[PDB]
Amino acid sequence: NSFSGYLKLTDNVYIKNADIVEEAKKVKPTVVVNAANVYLKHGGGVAGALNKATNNAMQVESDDYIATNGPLKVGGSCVLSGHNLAKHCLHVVGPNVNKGEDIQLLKSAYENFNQHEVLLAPLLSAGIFGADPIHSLRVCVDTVRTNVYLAVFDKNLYDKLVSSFL
Repeated sequence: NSFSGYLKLTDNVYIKNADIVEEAKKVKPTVVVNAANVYLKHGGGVAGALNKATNNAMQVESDDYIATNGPLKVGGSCVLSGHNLAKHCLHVVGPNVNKGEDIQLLKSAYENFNQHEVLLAPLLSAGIFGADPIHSLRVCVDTVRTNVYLAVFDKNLYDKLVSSFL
């Protein structure tokens, strides 16, 4: 495929220091993963960046989804359009540690990835969701069996994830 410049961590997990928006625009993957919240309000972090790249179409679609179906559950997901970034967007809700949500639900969140053969994704529950990114990467590797291409924006965090990997 057209994923380029990734470091192989395991048989099926790959990582790159890259902006996931820029990577999606270049590769046009079948699935890009959004780091969503249960209301699909794409205000900040990865979600805010992906939605802005779609010129707010992701938010309009999401609002219709919530009006029809109600909120997601922490650990859950839904598949919506990828707009100009991808065929599909898999919106996955990891726990937000700043809200007291149970970190054990991060494993449930990553299990959603197993329904898709290839994904471009961020580290779930990192950044503004408050979890330790080294832990998130460990759960990813121990849970996901399909092909995942992880994009980590912060170069200092990228170097720490690679250098500390077991």
